[PDB]
Amino acid sequence: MLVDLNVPWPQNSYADKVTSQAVNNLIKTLSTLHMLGYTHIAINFTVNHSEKFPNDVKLLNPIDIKRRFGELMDRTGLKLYSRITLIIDDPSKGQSLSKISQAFDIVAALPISEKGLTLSTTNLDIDLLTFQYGSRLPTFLKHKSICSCVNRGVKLEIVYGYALRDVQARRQFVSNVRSVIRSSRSRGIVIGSGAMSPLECRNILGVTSLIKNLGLPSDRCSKAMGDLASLVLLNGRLRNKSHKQTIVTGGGSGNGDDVVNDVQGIDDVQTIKVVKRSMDAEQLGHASKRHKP
Amino acid sequence: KQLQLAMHNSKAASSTRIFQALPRKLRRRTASHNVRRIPKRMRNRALREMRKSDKAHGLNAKQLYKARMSIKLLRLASKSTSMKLSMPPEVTSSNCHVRQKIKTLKRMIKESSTANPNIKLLNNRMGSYDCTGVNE
Amino acid sequence: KDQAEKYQERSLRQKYNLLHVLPTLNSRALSGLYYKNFHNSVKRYQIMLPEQLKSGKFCSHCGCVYVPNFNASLQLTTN
Amino acid sequence: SADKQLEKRDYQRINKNSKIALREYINNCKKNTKKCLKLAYENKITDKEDLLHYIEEKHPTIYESLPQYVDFVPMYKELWINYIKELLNITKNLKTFNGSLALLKLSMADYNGALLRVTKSKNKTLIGLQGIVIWDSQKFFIMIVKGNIIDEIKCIPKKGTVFQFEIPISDDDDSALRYSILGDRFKYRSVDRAGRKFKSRRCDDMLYYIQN
RNA sequence: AGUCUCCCACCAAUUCGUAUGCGGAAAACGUAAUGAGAUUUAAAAAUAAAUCAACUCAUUAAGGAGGAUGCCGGUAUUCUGCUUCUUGACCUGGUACCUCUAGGGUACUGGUGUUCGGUACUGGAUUCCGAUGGAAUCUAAACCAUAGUUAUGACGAUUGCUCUUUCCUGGAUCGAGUAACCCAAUGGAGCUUACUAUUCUUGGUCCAUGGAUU
Repeated sequence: MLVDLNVPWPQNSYADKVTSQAVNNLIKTLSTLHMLGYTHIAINFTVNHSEKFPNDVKLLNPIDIKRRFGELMDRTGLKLYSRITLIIDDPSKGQSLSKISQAFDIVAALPISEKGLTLSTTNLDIDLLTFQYGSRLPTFLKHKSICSCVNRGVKLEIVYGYALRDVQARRQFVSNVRSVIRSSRSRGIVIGSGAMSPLECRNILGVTSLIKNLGLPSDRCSKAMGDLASLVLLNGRLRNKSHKQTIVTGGGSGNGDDVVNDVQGIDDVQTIKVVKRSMDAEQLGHASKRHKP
Repeated sequence: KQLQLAMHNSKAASSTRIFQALPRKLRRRTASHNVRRIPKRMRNRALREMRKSDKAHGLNAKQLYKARMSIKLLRLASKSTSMKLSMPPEVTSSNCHVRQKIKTLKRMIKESSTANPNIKLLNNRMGSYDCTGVNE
Repeated sequence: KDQAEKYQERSLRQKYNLLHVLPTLNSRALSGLYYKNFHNSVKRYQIMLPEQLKSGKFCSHCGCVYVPNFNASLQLTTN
Repeated sequence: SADKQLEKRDYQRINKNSKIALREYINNCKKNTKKCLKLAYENKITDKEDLLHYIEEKHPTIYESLPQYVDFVPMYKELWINYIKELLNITKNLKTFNGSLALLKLSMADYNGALLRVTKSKNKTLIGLQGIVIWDSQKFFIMIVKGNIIDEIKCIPKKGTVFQFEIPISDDDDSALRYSILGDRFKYRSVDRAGRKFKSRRCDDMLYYIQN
């Protein structure tokens, strides 16, 4: 496939509401990304761990994909997922990842301290680990504590939206990216695009050009926003649709029928799938020995 | 433990001398700190030997080897420290003094086969002699 | 999640199921598998052995060295 | 003074006889089917009815050693769907349903009376098989399969395979619920109430599930 | 590569004097045969748990002779004898003895009453004594690798190998790859882990599944 894992939802925190112009800009850039050839699109959210989440569990995500972007999915046939990223600065601050991981589909944490880096690599349920590439990374990246979290269900993300914004941030971007590929041995990495407008978007032939210049080869950079991000989506989606990756609430055969490929068919409010009873006990047990589909 | 004696000793040298690290052909690495471990086949035989309870009166055909090796097993498992068999087997909780000293060593081996000829012991207390074959 | 003692109904229902499979289609010498599953599921519950001194102790069960749940009228696999 | 803590010397013997009877039963059924099918090539009997008479009248001794799929149907499957149907409190009006809780119960349930079908796998010579399980081992599913003229006993591996099963709901337009079980993370399940060293693992070997 | 074992001074005997299925100086070492078990157990988590494989455990001295099962005096198999030998547990009570200085040591004989032993050597230079011996002074070393100290670089020209476009360990053509896991720090023998997803390669097995044979 072709997948983009980051499109910033315009909002500071749970404090202020969103103006309509930002939403129209989001629609325009979403249509542009579709025009470039992207099938599955994420939508990020940036909150800090040191702030209260609302008590009422229903309002833990205001994206509301099913009824904000219905017509765009009708025409373009796009698939939209929600996502959350949490700022981690100091542990022993409460607000565990129990309920916030319930409403969302992907949970990620970016650390900005030594304690944050220690906490967010061995003893968390996250699936994406990201840094802030427009500043100074908190620690020299140890060669052992990063390669020993890839073997769990965690991956690293590179956002190139910082390489097209200003002049001073480019140096930090280059240095931090070189450090990350050097320390992580370049095994599990995915690429997003924090574009704030249609001008900043790039296609598959114009995202590999930048990254190939910072050390990463071409085939790996193609696999970056390929099946790897699909596996990230799979881990994100197998957390509220199954117990321990053993009993999913999914559907049957036929192309585009999975737990990630099917978004409209599954009633997420009740997590059930009512389907036509077309397969019974008194029918021949083979593919072609029975002919009726 | 007073450094005054250390200063007095170094008075037979310079003020602050410097010593080199060892040449690399004279270095060794530290082994383990716990006592050695016995093979299991030497443990089972000794355990079953001590747990056992106690027609010219010799009657020892092929049993001489059994006795002469049970003696060694008893001595080993009564002497070595690495022998950690179980809680009951001890030197006195089981008859080790009585066995192989007034039961096996003399009553059994000595009274079956008389010592063979050539009792010429040696002229040494270390086995040392000649092994030459004239014309063979 | 499971409540404090709402799980009792589930435990008794699963017990009922693994008990019912023995008096159904018991003409096959392979009911031993289901017997073994039942006993593994009855120890795993740490429950006191089910109403013993009545059945399951060398009578009305395990007619030979297998468990065919031997029927009334002295029916047996006779191996 | 009535536990008889040493009655457990038959459980060992029962467990030893079970695993030697099952192998012979499976081999007997497989050999019987393989021998019986080769008689239809020299003759013209192609239907599930007349073959029964022909075998029971020309080779009658081995007739009583065939699966007869229908014998497993009448209440061993169709009358044990009610088991799960009552284990989850499933009725006509399902607005009182609780997802992620039925997902908990089904993870600790018994899958001997049930109907299974393969949807996706890493072996594309196995798609579409539908059967009734009899014994679910640790490394296999063993099930009975209805053929065109003769039944078979099929053992299919769990590693690299996805199954589904349906559950009838009520008498309203004959709808149902649909669930799917994976095959690579099934041995690490809790059989009953336990909780068992649930570690964390990668997912790079579960690619075929979303490959298309 | 590692939170792991063993060796890199000697012992005729307070030092593993340990003939123990076979190999080995030794090993948290290898391998053969028979047989049996898995929280109901010698034991693992609440390796295996239809068969074969895998995990763990129990038993089994070499040589040579004799008789027989099988096949042409023989070999594989099976039961019965023989030979291999340094007065050796620790503690302790008695008698006799000793070239040992009232105490020590040695012979014969009674009593169930987790690391600890001895012996030993620095490199180099100068000097002194009627000597294959003895004595004194000064100075720092013992620094040593067909990768050797956190170096193993920047590029070109041919030939192999795998796949493949057209052909005639077969030959000529068209076009792509030569990877992944990773890196010495005093050396060696072991073991334990990580890898090769039409993304470098080679060989097998399946009482696994689908088709053709028949």
